Amino acid sequence: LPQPNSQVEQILAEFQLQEEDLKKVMRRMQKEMDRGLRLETHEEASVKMLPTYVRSTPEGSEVGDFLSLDLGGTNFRVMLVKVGEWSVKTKHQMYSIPEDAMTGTAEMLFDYISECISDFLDKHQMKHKKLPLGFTFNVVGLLRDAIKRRGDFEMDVVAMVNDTVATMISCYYEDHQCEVGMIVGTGCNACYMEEMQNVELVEGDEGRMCVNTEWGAFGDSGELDEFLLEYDRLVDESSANPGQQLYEKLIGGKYMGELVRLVLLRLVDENLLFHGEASEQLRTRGAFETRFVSQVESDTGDRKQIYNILSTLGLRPSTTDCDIVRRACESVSTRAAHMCSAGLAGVINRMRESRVMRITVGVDGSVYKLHPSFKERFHASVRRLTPSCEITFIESEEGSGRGAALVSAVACKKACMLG
Ligand SMILES: O=C(Nc1ncc(F)s1)[C@H](CC1CCOCC1)n1ncc2c(S(=O)(=O)C3CC3)cccc21
Ligand SMILES: OC[C@H]1O[C@H](O)[C@H](O)[C@@H](O)[C@@H]1O
Repeated sequence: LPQPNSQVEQILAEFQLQEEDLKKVMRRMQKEMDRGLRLETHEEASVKMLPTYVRSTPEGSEVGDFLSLDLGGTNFRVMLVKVGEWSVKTKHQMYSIPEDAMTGTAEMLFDYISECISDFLDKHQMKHKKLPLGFTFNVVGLLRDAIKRRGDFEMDVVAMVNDTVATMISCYYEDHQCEVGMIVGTGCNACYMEEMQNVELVEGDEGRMCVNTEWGAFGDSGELDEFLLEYDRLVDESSANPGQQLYEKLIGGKYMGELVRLVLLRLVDENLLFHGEASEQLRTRGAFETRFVSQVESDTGDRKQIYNILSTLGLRPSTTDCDIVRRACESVSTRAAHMCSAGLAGVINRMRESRVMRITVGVDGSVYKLHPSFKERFHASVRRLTPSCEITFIESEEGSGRGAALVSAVACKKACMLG
Protein backbone atom coordinates (compact mmCIF):
# COMPACT_ATOMS: atom_id res chain seq x y z
CA LEU A 1 0.00 0.00 0.00
CA PRO A 2 1.14 3.59 -0.77
CA GLN A 3 1.97 6.58 1.47
CA PRO A 4 -1.52 7.96 2.35
CA ASN A 5 -2.66 11.62 1.96
CA SER A 6 -2.22 13.34 5.34
CA GLN A 7 -5.30 15.65 5.25
CA VAL A 8 -7.67 12.88 4.13
CA GLU A 9 -6.49 10.57 6.95
CA GLN A 10 -7.06 13.39 9.46
CA ILE A 11 -10.72 13.57 8.50
CA LEU A 12 -11.07 9.76 8.42
CA ALA A 13 -9.36 9.31 11.82
CA GLU A 14 -12.48 10.78 13.53
CA PHE A 15 -14.15 7.38 12.95
CA GLN A 16 -11.55 5.61 15.12
CA LEU A 17 -12.69 3.95 18.34
CA GLN A 18 -9.99 2.89 20.83
CA GLU A 19 -10.43 0.07 23.35
CA GLU A 20 -11.14 2.49 26.25
CA ASP A 21 -14.03 4.08 24.27
CA LEU A 22 -15.45 0.67 23.46
CA LYS A 23 -15.16 -0.30 27.13
CA LYS A 24 -17.21 2.83 28.00
CA VAL A 25 -19.90 2.01 25.42
CA MET A 26 -20.05 -1.64 26.50
CA ARG A 27 -20.31 -0.58 30.15
CA ARG A 28 -23.13 1.84 29.22
CA MET A 29 -24.92 -0.90 27.26
CA GLN A 30 -24.78 -3.18 30.33
CA LYS A 31 -26.38 -0.57 32.60
CA GLU A 32 -29.14 -0.10 30.08
CA MET A 33 -29.74 -3.89 29.89
CA ASP A 34 -29.91 -4.01 33.71
CA ARG A 35 -32.62 -1.32 33.60
CA GLY A 36 -34.60 -3.30 31.00
CA LEU A 37 -34.60 -6.53 32.99
CA ARG A 38 -35.87 -5.00 36.27
CA LEU A 39 -39.56 -4.53 37.04
CA GLU A 40 -39.14 -1.08 38.62
CA THR A 41 -37.33 0.46 35.62
CA HIS A 42 -38.53 -1.70 32.65
CA GLU A 43 -41.30 0.69 31.51
CA GLU A 44 -38.84 3.60 31.31
CA ALA A 45 -35.87 1.58 29.97
CA SER A 46 -34.75 2.38 26.42
CA VAL A 47 -33.29 -1.11 25.92
CA LYS A 48 -36.39 -3.23 26.56
CA MET A 49 -34.93 -6.69 27.27
CA LEU A 50 -38.19 -8.37 26.18
CA PRO A 51 -38.85 -11.87 27.52
CA THR A 52 -39.45 -14.14 24.53
CA TYR A 53 -40.87 -16.99 26.67
CA VAL A 54 -38.44 -19.33 24.88
CA ARG A 55 -37.10 -21.38 27.79
CA SER A 56 -34.01 -23.57 28.26
CA THR A 57 -36.25 -26.58 28.88
CA PRO A 58 -38.90 -28.29 26.68
CA GLU A 59 -42.51 -27.02 27.01
CA GLY A 60 -45.78 -27.45 25.04
CA SER A 61 -45.38 -31.25 24.75
CA GLU A 62 -48.98 -31.56 23.50
CA VAL A 63 -47.57 -30.35 20.17
CA GLY A 64 -46.72 -33.32 17.97
CA ASP A 65 -47.48 -32.35 14.36
CA PHE A 66 -47.24 -28.93 12.75
CA LEU A 67 -46.70 -27.11 9.45
CA SER A 68 -43.71 -25.00 8.62
CA LEU A 69 -43.94 -22.62 5.70
CA ASP A 70 -40.66 -21.32 4.23
CA LEU A 71 -41.31 -18.16 2.24
CA GLY A 72 -38.67 -17.56 -0.44
CA GLY A 73 -38.38 -15.23 -3.44
CA THR A 74 -40.41 -16.81 -6.25
CA ASN A 75 -41.30 -19.94 -4.34
CA PHE A 76 -42.20 -21.47 -1.03
CA ARG A 77 -41.76 -24.68 0.85
CA VAL A 78 -44.60 -26.37 2.67
CA MET A 79 -43.34 -28.75 5.34
CA LEU A 80 -44.96 -31.28 7.70
CA VAL A 81 -43.06 -31.85 10.93
CA LYS A 82 -43.33 -34.31 13.81
CA VAL A 83 -41.26 -33.76 16.95
CA GLY A 84 -40.47 -36.91 18.95
CA GLU A 85 -38.28 -38.15 21.80
CA TRP A 86 -35.94 -34.45 20.02
CA SER A 87 -36.50 -36.44 16.83
CA VAL A 88 -37.50 -34.04 14.02
CA LYS A 89 -39.31 -35.96 11.25
CA THR A 90 -40.05 -34.00 8.06
CA LYS A 91 -41.61 -34.22 4.66
CA HIS A 92 -42.08 -31.31 2.30
CA GLN A 93 -42.98 -29.84 -1.09
CA MET A 94 -41.53 -26.92 -3.04
CA TYR A 95 -44.10 -24.87 -4.89
CA SER A 96 -43.34 -22.30 -7.55
CA ILE A 97 -45.57 -19.20 -7.63
CA PRO A 98 -47.15 -18.40 -11.01
CA GLU A 99 -46.49 -14.87 -12.36
CA ASP A 100 -50.30 -14.74 -12.45
CA ALA A 101 -50.33 -14.94 -8.59
CA MET A 102 -47.04 -13.02 -8.20
CA THR A 103 -48.42 -9.90 -9.90
CA GLY A 104 -51.84 -9.78 -8.23
CA THR A 105 -52.86 -8.31 -4.88
CA ALA A 106 -51.42 -9.79 -1.66
CA GLU A 107 -54.80 -11.53 -1.16
CA MET A 108 -54.60 -13.38 -4.49
CA LEU A 109 -51.09 -14.51 -3.67
CA PHE A 110 -52.19 -15.97 -0.31
CA ASP A 111 -55.24 -17.55 -1.92
CA TYR A 112 -52.73 -19.40 -4.08
CA ILE A 113 -50.57 -20.36 -1.08
CA SER A 114 -53.64 -21.75 0.78
CA GLU A 115 -54.58 -23.76 -2.30
CA CYS A 116 -51.08 -25.28 -2.27
CA ILE A 117 -51.33 -26.04 1.47
CA SER A 118 -54.72 -27.70 0.85
CA ASP A 119 -53.16 -29.86 -1.94
CA PHE A 120 -50.31 -30.83 0.39
CA LEU A 121 -52.78 -31.69 3.21
CA ASP A 122 -54.77 -33.84 0.74
CA LYS A 123 -51.59 -35.63 -0.40
CA HIS A 124 -50.67 -36.62 3.17
CA GLN A 125 -54.27 -37.16 4.41
CA MET A 126 -53.99 -34.57 7.15
CA LYS A 127 -56.99 -32.36 6.38
CA HIS A 128 -58.90 -33.55 9.48
CA LYS A 129 -56.21 -32.41 11.98
CA LYS A 130 -56.18 -28.59 12.27
CA LEU A 131 -52.45 -28.04 12.63
CA PRO A 132 -50.52 -25.07 13.87
CA LEU A 133 -48.42 -23.37 11.19
CA GLY A 134 -45.40 -21.13 11.56
CA PHE A 135 -43.55 -19.04 8.95
CA THR A 136 -39.82 -19.07 8.23
CA PHE A 137 -37.77 -17.04 5.73
CA ASN A 138 -48.76 -9.41 8.32
CA VAL A 139 -48.02 -12.41 6.12
CA VAL A 140 -49.69 -14.03 9.16
CA GLY A 141 -52.90 -12.00 8.70
CA LEU A 142 -52.83 -12.55 4.95
CA LEU A 143 -52.65 -16.30 5.61
CA ARG A 144 -55.26 -16.29 8.41
CA ASP A 145 -57.59 -14.38 6.05
CA ALA A 146 -56.92 -16.66 3.04
CA ILE A 147 -57.54 -19.81 5.10
CA LYS A 148 -60.84 -18.36 6.47
CA ARG A 149 -61.77 -17.39 2.92
CA ARG A 150 -61.37 -21.04 1.91
CA GLY A 151 -63.30 -22.48 4.88
CA ASP A 152 -62.82 -26.13 3.91
CA PHE A 153 -59.88 -26.92 6.23
CA GLU A 154 -59.12 -25.31 9.60
CA MET A 155 -55.65 -24.09 10.67
CA ASP A 156 -53.90 -21.98 13.33
CA VAL A 157 -51.27 -19.56 12.02
CA VAL A 158 -48.91 -18.75 14.91
CA ALA A 159 -47.11 -15.50 15.72
CA MET A 160 -43.52 -15.35 14.39
CA VAL A 161 -40.56 -15.24 16.71
CA ASN A 162 -38.20 -12.30 16.35
CA ASP A 163 -35.47 -12.76 13.67
CA THR A 164 -32.66 -12.83 16.28
CA VAL A 165 -34.59 -15.57 18.06
CA ALA A 166 -35.03 -17.51 14.80
CA THR A 167 -31.30 -17.09 14.11
CA MET A 168 -30.33 -18.38 17.55
CA ILE A 169 -32.67 -21.40 17.31
CA SER A 170 -31.72 -22.52 13.79
CA CYS A 171 -28.04 -22.18 14.76
CA TYR A 172 -28.76 -24.00 18.00
CA TYR A 173 -29.95 -26.94 15.91
CA GLU A 174 -26.43 -27.38 14.51
CA ASP A 175 -24.56 -26.37 17.68
CA HIS A 176 -26.02 -26.79 21.21
CA GLN A 177 -23.54 -24.20 22.60
CA CYS A 178 -25.40 -21.52 20.70
CA GLU A 179 -26.96 -19.22 23.29
CA VAL A 180 -26.94 -15.90 21.42
CA GLY A 181 -28.60 -14.81 18.19
CA MET A 182 -27.62 -11.63 16.36
CA ILE A 183 -28.68 -9.76 13.22
CA VAL A 184 -26.55 -7.15 11.49
CA GLY A 185 -28.55 -6.19 8.37
CA THR A 186 -30.79 -3.19 7.69
CA GLY A 187 -31.16 -2.98 11.46
CA CYS A 188 -29.15 -4.49 14.27
CA ASN A 189 -30.43 -6.58 17.22
CA ALA A 190 -29.41 -9.39 19.56
CA CYS A 191 -31.04 -11.97 21.83
CA TYR A 192 -29.41 -14.27 24.39
CA MET A 193 -30.19 -16.86 27.09
CA GLU A 194 -30.60 -15.06 30.43
CA GLU A 195 -30.89 -16.66 33.88
CA MET A 196 -34.51 -16.86 35.00
CA GLN A 197 -33.79 -15.00 38.22
CA ASN A 198 -32.56 -11.94 36.25
CA VAL A 199 -35.72 -11.88 34.15
CA GLU A 200 -37.90 -10.09 36.72
CA LEU A 201 -40.81 -9.74 34.26
CA VAL A 202 -41.46 -13.49 34.58
CA GLU A 203 -41.91 -15.21 37.95
CA GLY A 204 -39.43 -18.08 38.32
CA ASP A 205 -35.83 -18.86 39.31
CA GLU A 206 -34.96 -22.05 37.46
CA GLY A 207 -33.20 -22.32 34.13
CA ARG A 208 -32.88 -19.77 31.35
CA MET A 209 -35.06 -17.76 29.00
CA CYS A 210 -34.31 -16.03 25.73
CA VAL A 211 -34.35 -12.24 26.08
CA ASN A 212 -34.80 -9.97 23.05
CA THR A 213 -32.60 -6.96 23.82
CA GLU A 214 -33.98 -4.69 21.07
CA TRP A 215 -30.70 -2.80 21.62
CA GLY A 216 -31.12 -0.56 18.52
CA ALA A 217 -33.00 1.82 20.82
CA PHE A 218 -29.80 2.48 22.81
CA GLY A 219 -28.67 6.14 22.79
CA ASP A 220 -31.96 7.82 23.91
CA SER A 221 -30.52 9.36 27.07
CA GLY A 222 -27.26 10.49 25.50
CA GLU A 223 -25.19 7.32 26.08
CA LEU A 224 -23.61 7.76 22.61
CA ASP A 225 -23.41 11.55 22.44
CA GLU A 226 -19.61 11.84 22.80
CA PHE A 227 -19.06 9.30 20.00
CA LEU A 228 -21.32 11.05 17.47
CA LEU A 229 -19.83 12.83 14.49
CA GLU A 230 -21.30 15.61 12.34
CA TYR A 231 -22.39 12.96 9.74
CA ASP A 232 -24.24 10.97 12.41
CA ARG A 233 -26.13 14.06 13.55
CA LEU A 234 -27.11 14.83 9.95
CA VAL A 235 -28.40 11.29 9.35
CA ASP A 236 -30.38 11.52 12.63
CA GLU A 237 -31.97 14.91 11.71
CA SER A 238 -33.18 13.73 8.31
CA SER A 239 -34.47 10.33 9.47
CA ALA A 240 -38.06 9.28 10.16
CA ASN A 241 -37.41 9.13 13.92
CA PRO A 242 -34.85 11.79 14.96
CA GLY A 243 -33.26 11.16 18.36
CA GLN A 244 -34.40 7.53 18.31
CA GLN A 245 -32.55 4.30 17.43
CA LEU A 246 -29.17 6.06 17.65
CA TYR A 247 -27.27 2.77 18.18
CA GLU A 248 -28.89 1.22 15.13
CA LYS A 249 -28.07 4.35 13.12
CA LEU A 250 -24.33 3.86 13.87
CA ILE A 251 -24.42 0.25 12.70
CA GLY A 252 -27.24 -0.83 10.37
CA GLY A 253 -27.23 -1.09 6.58
CA LYS A 254 -30.09 1.40 6.38
CA TYR A 255 -27.77 4.39 7.01
CA MET A 256 -24.31 3.08 6.11
CA GLY A 257 -24.20 4.31 2.49
CA GLU A 258 -25.66 7.62 3.56
CA LEU A 259 -22.88 8.17 6.16
CA VAL A 260 -20.29 7.47 3.41
CA ARG A 261 -22.02 9.95 1.08
CA LEU A 262 -21.70 12.65 3.74
CA VAL A 263 -18.03 11.84 4.38
CA LEU A 264 -17.33 12.14 0.61
CA LEU A 265 -19.13 15.49 0.38
CA ARG A 266 -17.16 16.79 3.35
CA LEU A 267 -13.96 15.79 1.45
CA VAL A 268 -15.20 17.43 -1.76
CA ASP A 269 -15.88 20.63 0.26
CA GLU A 270 -12.27 20.50 1.58
CA ASN A 271 -11.10 20.20 -2.04
CA LEU A 272 -9.54 16.78 -1.30
CA LEU A 273 -11.75 14.69 -3.57
CA PHE A 274 -13.06 15.08 -7.17
CA HIS A 275 -11.32 18.51 -7.52
CA GLY A 276 -13.93 20.15 -5.25
CA GLU A 277 -16.82 19.31 -7.63
CA ALA A 278 -19.54 16.84 -6.68
CA SER A 279 -22.12 15.48 -9.13
CA GLU A 280 -25.88 16.00 -8.69
CA GLN A 281 -26.28 12.31 -7.86
CA LEU A 282 -23.74 12.58 -4.99
CA ARG A 283 -25.66 15.58 -3.58
CA THR A 284 -28.85 13.44 -3.57
CA ARG A 285 -29.90 11.92 -0.26
CA GLY A 286 -29.94 8.10 -0.68
CA ALA A 287 -27.81 8.07 -3.86
CA PHE A 288 -24.85 6.28 -2.25
CA GLU A 289 -26.27 2.83 -1.52
CA THR A 290 -25.05 0.62 1.31
CA ARG A 291 -24.51 -2.17 -1.24
CA PHE A 292 -22.01 0.27 -2.87
CA VAL A 293 -19.88 0.26 0.27
CA SER A 294 -19.42 -3.50 0.08
CA GLN A 295 -18.87 -3.40 -3.68
CA VAL A 296 -16.13 -0.70 -3.17
CA GLU A 297 -14.46 -2.83 -0.46
CA SER A 298 -14.59 -5.94 -2.67
CA ASP A 299 -12.29 -4.30 -5.27
CA THR A 300 -9.14 -6.42 -5.88
CA GLY A 301 -6.87 -3.36 -6.25
CA ASP A 302 -7.48 -2.58 -9.94
CA ARG A 303 -10.12 0.12 -9.12
CA LYS A 304 -12.59 -1.20 -11.71
CA GLN A 305 -15.42 -1.76 -9.20
CA ILE A 306 -14.88 1.66 -7.55
CA TYR A 307 -14.57 3.42 -10.90
CA ASN A 308 -17.74 1.71 -12.13
CA ILE A 309 -19.75 2.52 -8.97
CA LEU A 310 -18.58 6.17 -9.09
CA SER A 311 -19.28 6.46 -12.82
CA THR A 312 -22.95 5.52 -12.25
CA LEU A 313 -23.05 8.66 -10.02
CA GLY A 314 -21.91 10.98 -12.85
CA LEU A 315 -18.38 11.27 -11.43
CA ARG A 316 -15.16 10.93 -13.44
CA PRO A 317 -12.76 9.75 -10.75
CA SER A 318 -8.95 9.57 -11.01
CA THR A 319 -7.10 6.63 -9.36
CA THR A 320 -6.47 8.74 -6.22
CA ASP A 321 -10.22 9.58 -5.91
CA CYS A 322 -10.98 5.84 -6.01
CA ASP A 323 -8.41 5.10 -3.27
CA ILE A 324 -9.92 7.85 -1.09
CA VAL A 325 -13.43 6.36 -1.57
CA ARG A 326 -12.19 2.92 -0.54
CA ARG A 327 -10.75 4.42 2.66
CA ALA A 328 -13.97 6.40 3.40
CA CYS A 329 -15.97 3.17 3.01
CA GLU A 330 -13.50 1.27 5.25
CA SER A 331 -13.69 3.85 8.06
CA VAL A 332 -17.50 3.75 8.17
CA SER A 333 -17.61 -0.08 8.07
CA THR A 334 -14.91 -0.49 10.69
CA ARG A 335 -16.66 1.90 13.05
CA ALA A 336 -19.93 -0.03 12.63
CA ALA A 337 -18.10 -3.29 13.47
CA HIS A 338 -16.51 -1.65 16.55
CA MET A 339 -19.84 -0.33 17.83
CA CYS A 340 -21.56 -3.66 17.24
CA SER A 341 -18.77 -5.58 19.04
CA ALA A 342 -19.18 -3.42 22.18
CA GLY A 343 -22.86 -4.42 22.33
CA LEU A 344 -22.12 -8.12 21.87
CA ALA A 345 -19.15 -7.89 24.27
CA GLY A 346 -21.47 -6.44 26.94
CA VAL A 347 -23.89 -9.38 26.57
CA ILE A 348 -21.16 -12.05 26.63
CA ASN A 349 -19.42 -10.50 29.65
CA ARG A 350 -22.73 -10.35 31.51
CA MET A 351 -23.55 -14.02 30.73
CA ARG A 352 -20.06 -14.99 31.86
CA GLU A 353 -20.74 -13.52 35.36
CA SER A 354 -22.89 -16.69 35.97
CA ARG A 355 -20.65 -19.39 34.41
CA VAL A 356 -12.91 -20.16 29.81
CA MET A 357 -16.69 -19.87 29.05
CA ARG A 358 -17.28 -21.49 25.65
CA ILE A 359 -20.10 -19.94 23.69
CA THR A 360 -21.44 -20.02 20.17
CA VAL A 361 -23.10 -16.97 18.61
CA GLY A 362 -25.37 -17.32 15.59
CA VAL A 363 -25.33 -14.38 13.23
CA ASP A 364 -27.35 -13.35 10.17
CA GLY A 365 -27.85 -10.21 8.06
CA SER A 366 -26.61 -8.77 4.76
CA VAL A 367 -24.04 -6.50 6.37
CA TYR A 368 -22.57 -9.41 8.29
CA LYS A 369 -22.77 -11.97 5.48
CA LEU A 370 -22.09 -9.77 2.42
CA HIS A 371 -19.70 -7.00 3.57
CA PRO A 372 -16.12 -8.09 2.60
CA SER A 373 -14.23 -7.72 5.91
CA PHE A 374 -16.94 -6.71 8.38
CA LYS A 375 -17.39 -10.11 10.01
CA GLU A 376 -13.62 -10.45 10.50
CA ARG A 377 -13.14 -7.03 12.10
CA PHE A 378 -16.24 -7.62 14.18
CA HIS A 379 -14.91 -11.07 15.39
CA ALA A 380 -11.47 -9.68 16.30
CA SER A 381 -13.00 -6.74 18.19
CA VAL A 382 -15.52 -8.89 20.15
CA ARG A 383 -12.83 -11.41 21.14
CA ARG A 384 -10.53 -8.58 22.25
CA LEU A 385 -13.29 -7.32 24.60
CA THR A 386 -14.24 -10.71 26.08
CA PRO A 387 -11.34 -12.13 28.16
CA SER A 388 -11.83 -15.69 29.52
CA CYS A 389 -14.44 -16.49 26.86
CA GLU A 390 -14.01 -18.63 23.76
CA ILE A 391 -16.47 -17.50 21.11
CA THR A 392 -17.48 -19.44 18.03
CA PHE A 393 -19.50 -17.64 15.38
CA ILE A 394 -21.73 -19.49 12.96
CA GLU A 395 -24.05 -18.54 10.14
CA SER A 396 -27.20 -20.64 9.85
CA GLU A 397 -27.34 -22.54 6.56
CA GLU A 398 -29.46 -25.56 7.50
CA GLY A 399 -29.16 -27.34 4.13
CA SER A 400 -32.02 -29.71 4.92
CA GLY A 401 -34.58 -27.37 6.51
CA ARG A 402 -34.38 -28.92 9.99
CA GLY A 403 -33.07 -25.81 11.75
CA ALA A 404 -36.01 -23.94 10.12
CA ALA A 405 -38.39 -26.69 11.28
CA LEU A 406 -37.12 -26.34 14.85
CA VAL A 407 -37.85 -22.59 14.62
CA SER A 408 -41.48 -23.43 13.76
CA ALA A 409 -41.66 -26.07 16.49
CA VAL A 410 -40.64 -23.60 19.18
CA ALA A 411 -43.03 -20.90 17.86
CA CYS A 412 -45.94 -23.40 17.82
CA LYS A 413 -45.15 -24.71 21.33
CA LYS A 414 -44.93 -21.16 22.73
CA ALA A 415 -48.25 -20.18 21.09
CA CYS A 416 -49.82 -23.24 22.70
CA MET A 417 -48.22 -22.59 26.11
CA LEU A 418 -49.46 -18.98 26.01
CA GLY A 419 -53.04 -19.87 24.96
O1 LIG B 1 -38.25 -25.69 23.31
C1 LIG B 1 -37.56 -24.89 23.89
N1 LIG B 1 -38.06 -23.81 24.51
C2 LIG B 1 -39.40 -23.51 24.55
N2 LIG B 1 -39.90 -22.52 25.23
C3 LIG B 1 -41.20 -22.36 25.17
C4 LIG B 1 -41.84 -23.23 24.40
F1 LIG B 1 -43.17 -23.25 24.20
S1 LIG B 1 -40.69 -24.36 23.71
C5 LIG B 1 -36.08 -25.04 23.92
C6 LIG B 1 -35.55 -23.77 23.24
C7 LIG B 1 -34.03 -23.77 23.09
C8 LIG B 1 -33.68 -22.48 22.32
C9 LIG B 1 -32.17 -22.31 22.30
O2 LIG B 1 -31.73 -22.32 23.66
C10 LIG B 1 -31.88 -23.57 24.34
C11 LIG B 1 -33.38 -23.82 24.48
N3 LIG B 1 -35.66 -26.21 23.16
N4 LIG B 1 -35.69 -26.33 21.77
C12 LIG B 1 -35.24 -27.49 21.42
C13 LIG B 1 -34.88 -28.22 22.62
C14 LIG B 1 -34.34 -29.49 22.86
S2 LIG B 1 -33.99 -30.57 21.52
O3 LIG B 1 -34.34 -31.83 22.08
O4 LIG B 1 -34.68 -30.06 20.38
C15 LIG B 1 -32.21 -30.43 21.19
C16 LIG B 1 -31.44 -31.67 20.70
C17 LIG B 1 -31.78 -30.54 19.72
C18 LIG B 1 -34.10 -29.89 24.16
C19 LIG B 1 -34.37 -29.04 25.23
C20 LIG B 1 -34.90 -27.79 25.02
C21 LIG B 1 -35.15 -27.36 23.71
O1 LIG C 1 -33.98 -7.07 11.79
C1 LIG C 1 -33.09 -6.76 12.85
C2 LIG C 1 -33.82 -5.93 13.90
O2 LIG C 1 -34.17 -4.70 13.28
C3 LIG C 1 -34.82 -3.73 14.10
O3 LIG C 1 -33.94 -3.38 15.15
C4 LIG C 1 -36.10 -4.29 14.68
O4 LIG C 1 -36.55 -3.35 15.66
C5 LIG C 1 -35.83 -5.62 15.38
O5 LIG C 1 -37.08 -6.13 15.85
C6 LIG C 1 -35.06 -6.61 14.49
O6 LIG C 1 -34.65 -7.72 15.26
